[PDB]
Amino acid sequence: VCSGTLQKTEDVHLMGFTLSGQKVADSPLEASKRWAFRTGVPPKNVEYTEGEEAKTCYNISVTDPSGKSLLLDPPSNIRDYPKCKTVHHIQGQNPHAQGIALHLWGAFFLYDRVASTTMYRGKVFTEGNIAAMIVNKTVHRMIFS
Amino acid sequence: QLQLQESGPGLVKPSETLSLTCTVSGGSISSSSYYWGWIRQPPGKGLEWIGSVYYSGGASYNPSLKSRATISVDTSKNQFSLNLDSVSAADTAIYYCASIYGSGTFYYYFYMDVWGKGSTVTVSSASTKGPSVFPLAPTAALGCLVKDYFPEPVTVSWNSGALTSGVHTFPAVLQSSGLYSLSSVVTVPSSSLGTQTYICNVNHKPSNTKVDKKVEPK
Ligand SMILES: *[C@@H]1O[C@H](CO)[C@@H](O[C@@H]2O[C@H](CO)[C@@H](O[C@@H]3O[C@H](CO[C@H]4O[C@H](CO)[C@@H](O)[C@H](O)[C@@H]4O)[C@@H](O)[C@H](O[C@H]4O[C@H](CO)[C@@H](O)[C@H](O)[C@@H]4O[C@H]4O[C@H](CO)[C@@H](O)[C@H](O)[C@@H]4O)[C@@H]3O)[C@H](O)[C@H]2NC(C)=O)[C@H](O)[C@H]1NC(C)=O
Ligand SMILES: *[C@@H]1O[C@H](CO)[C@@H](O[C@@H]2O[C@H](CO)[C@@H](O)[C@H](O)[C@H]2NC(C)=O)[C@H](O)[C@H]1NC(C)=O
Ligand SMILES: *[C@@H]1O[C@H](CO)[C@@H](O[C@@H]2O[C@H](CO)[C@@H](O)[C@H](O)[C@H]2NC(C)=O)[C@H](O)[C@H]1NC(C)=O
Repeated sequence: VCSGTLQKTEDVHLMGFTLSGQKVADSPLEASKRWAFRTGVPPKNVEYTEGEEAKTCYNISVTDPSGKSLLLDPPSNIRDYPKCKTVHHIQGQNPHAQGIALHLWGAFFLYDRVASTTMYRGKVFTEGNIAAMIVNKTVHRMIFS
Repeated sequence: QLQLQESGPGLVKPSETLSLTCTVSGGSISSSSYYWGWIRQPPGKGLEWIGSVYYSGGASYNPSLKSRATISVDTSKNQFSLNLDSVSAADTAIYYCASIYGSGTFYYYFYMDVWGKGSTVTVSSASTKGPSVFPLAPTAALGCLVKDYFPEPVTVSWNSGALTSGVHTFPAVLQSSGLYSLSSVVTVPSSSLGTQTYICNVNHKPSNTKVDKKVEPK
């Protein structure tokens, strides 16, 4: 239990690891099967410090047959994911859709320094999860040089 | 089982407007899992998707035809119609109406479940002309000659649909007069020539002509 010591609150970091590193299907067709729309669930957000370089990113726009986009309006703090190898530009349709888009696996829609329960409109993301770990000032400096 | 049936004019003059109506049968047009679209096929070319609509009224079109095509739906009549304004000679095609099935958790995944029969639309200023049927008197071969008709198409049956084996309905050919000419023959055994009777059921929908010509030897 006494193993390890935490000096400053800046040293505790939350690293987001993409599902791409978990060797899951990166194709947008199979990736679109991992999300679904549901009403009656509030969207929650958690900020993290570091993240992985994503292999595939998605900029989706699911719209009503009338043209109404069903994705939520992104708050100001939400921004595109920093590093993506390829960004899939997708435009979908769903007439029966209700509520908001959630992840069926329980993973998070990773945005820049933010993990979200919901996929926001017009913002690049990647599927992933975050992990809590401690790295002191000297160790963190060595990895990033 | 779903069944779509087109109902168009067949011939539209240039610079005019084309209007086709597709009536769905065996199922309601007001379904959550279906989109209703139009696809045209020019002579000797591939398939071109014109547009598609949802039962609520959500329209969607191809960028090239979006300036002209307007597809509307009629829930009370259980049908959906296409209106292609300022029709030109390049729009002469076979217009298919199709049923696009959609299912999805995040967004709908589409595939065109059921298709229609197809409407042969000819864009021409020329007037309609009904056909003239002549017998091709005679294993021996016999047939019918459907000469001088406009526009396409013509459907020739034999013995009210009973005779089907060995029947060859040749594609129409456009004569120098601007009219089409069609020929439909059948090969039957020589023994049945005297006993069995043969009739070809020629039908020309654009002119509303139905001719039942009896083919006899000598
Ligand atoms: C940490 O990392 C792990 C591994 O990377 C990851 O695990 C993954 O978890 C998800 C669930 O969260 C798994 O997804 C499920 O997969 C199974 C198995 O699929 C195989 O088998 C089917 C059928 O034989 C094949 O067709 C298919 O091709 C696969 O070979 C599915 O059975 C699951 O589907 C059911 O549950 C879904 C829940 O959302 C339903 O939406 C779906 O309709 C299915 O329901 C079933 O039962 C219903 C009623 O009983 C019925 O109505 C349905 O028709 C159906 O019969 C689900 O897709 C995924 O496979 C796991 N990955 C691996 C590699 O094992 C963790 O999620 C991850 N953790 C975090 C936090 O990210
Ligand atoms: C992801 O898609 C959104 C919307 O489809 C893009 O946002 C548009 O960006 C352009 C250029 O900045 C603007 O002119 C539009 O008004 C924006 N539209 C909306 C709805 O915000 C966004 O740029 C795309 N991201 C990437 C990386 O391609
Ligand atoms: C970051 O961590 C390293 C390694 O845990 C620290 O270096 C240790 O410092 C202690 C005390 O000076 C020594 O007893 C250990 O032998 C050192 N270990 C290594 C591997 O060098 C370093 O001091 C930490 N930096 C900060 C700012 O806390």
